[PDB]
Amino acid sequence: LSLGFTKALMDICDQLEKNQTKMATYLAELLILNYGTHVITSVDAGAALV
Amino acid sequence: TELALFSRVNGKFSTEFQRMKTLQVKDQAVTTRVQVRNRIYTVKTTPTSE
Repeated sequence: LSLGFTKALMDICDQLEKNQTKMATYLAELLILNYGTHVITSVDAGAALV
Repeated sequence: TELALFSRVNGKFSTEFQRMKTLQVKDQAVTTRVQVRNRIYTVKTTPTSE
């Protein structure tokens, strides 16, 4: 994983250890905002014309 | 008109009237629209941005 995603996960983990669900949820929603919902494991490089 | 009296007095009278008229009109209307829109990147800010 990239540095940024790992850091986001570590932030969420440490905030979870503090037994604070409100901030953990907020950080999770920011996580899915910044890094989307699904992760792309394939793209087909191509071109198209109409 | 042609008239002859007594086989000696001749009289001729020839009239001609020509009236020509020519009208013409030519309206023309060309109308062009070219539109070009072009995207070459989408550039976004990294989540690990200070």
